[PDB]
Amino acid sequence: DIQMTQSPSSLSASVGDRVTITCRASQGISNYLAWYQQKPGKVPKLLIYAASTLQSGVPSRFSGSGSGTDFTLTISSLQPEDVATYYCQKYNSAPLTFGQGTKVDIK
Amino acid sequence: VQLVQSGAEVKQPGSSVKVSCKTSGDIFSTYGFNWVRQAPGQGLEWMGGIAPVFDTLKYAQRFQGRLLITADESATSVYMELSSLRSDDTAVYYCARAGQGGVVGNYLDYWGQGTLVTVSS
Amino acid sequence: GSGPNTEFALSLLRKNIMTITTSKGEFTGLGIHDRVCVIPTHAQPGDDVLVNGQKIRVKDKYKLVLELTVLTLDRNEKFRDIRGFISEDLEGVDATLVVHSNNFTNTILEVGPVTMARMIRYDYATKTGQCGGVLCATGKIFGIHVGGNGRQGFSAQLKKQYFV
Repeated sequence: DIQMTQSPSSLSASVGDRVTITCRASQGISNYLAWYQQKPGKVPKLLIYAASTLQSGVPSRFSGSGSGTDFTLTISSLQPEDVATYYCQKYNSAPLTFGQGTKVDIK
Repeated sequence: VQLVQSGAEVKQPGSSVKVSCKTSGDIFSTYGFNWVRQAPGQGLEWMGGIAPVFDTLKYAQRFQGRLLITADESATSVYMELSSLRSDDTAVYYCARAGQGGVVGNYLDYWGQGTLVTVSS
Repeated sequence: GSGPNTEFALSLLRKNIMTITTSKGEFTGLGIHDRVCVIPTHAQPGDDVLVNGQKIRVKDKYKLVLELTVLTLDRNEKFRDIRGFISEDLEGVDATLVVHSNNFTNTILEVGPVTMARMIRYDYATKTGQCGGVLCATGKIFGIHVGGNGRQGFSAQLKKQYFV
């Protein structure tokens, strides 16, 4: 099938750190990419769609970029409430494949 | 926006499970809905989706042939039924709304609370 | 060429967009709900129309309160209720025009951003034979294509008030 791969798969950073997560699609998906945040024990939550559009209510320290095959989610200043697993997902067409997820922790 | 799913289930290998997802009725008749699952400690896995207003159905190849997704307007609910359960099907099953309306294939802006299905063996 | 816009257009083609043939030729028509559908007034429907080639009696016809005519058809099938998608939020929107008539069957044209000018205007060199095409985006139906000037196309705006 198709591959959505994220890098890194997990990381530990400090409060206030800039954090960058990438997503690669094996095929071009233009900008049909969404980013989700799943806090421990919570349901996933939409952070970004159309690759770079913030869902309403999401803090401005989250940003997305990219088009085609290479995408980036940035957290400009890592906050304690940001500990979570972050997933990308394509929706150019079915299947609506999720990346494997990137676990973000704080030392 | 509210998506209320049915409660936890315990099943034996080889049987089937049906999970329901209830919404308001305005939302049922305009939006699409997707089933996404998550095994313990693992990632999110897309299973399929339905847009009742257009009878749009989409199934992931991995579940094709043993997954049935349906809708009932009187109950304003959508459903997933997974058959030939194996222990690797132990997972939390999520109902999620596709954004904007009229489509299955879109970003997922609202999620139900999830339903744990435990397959023993 | 993909994305939710395409899926929305394809589902509309599957359930609500037809070819309506009158004595003036083939037009794209949009089923709204029940047995109500919409065509350009220029099509001048009589007492019978062809709906995708089937002869169907027109139970009722009337112009709206703008080049659009509403038909109630004597038909078995009901239309999927798409009234919830009728929208006037079109700015910042890359729209598609969905046509199903003449040589343009199952045709999804990406017409770009759309604005009011009053009709909806979109910058795409329209050909003849596309009248009635449904101007839409994901979850949004904006209007019915009723003409052009050779470099832009124009759509009559649809409103929820037109259908009780």
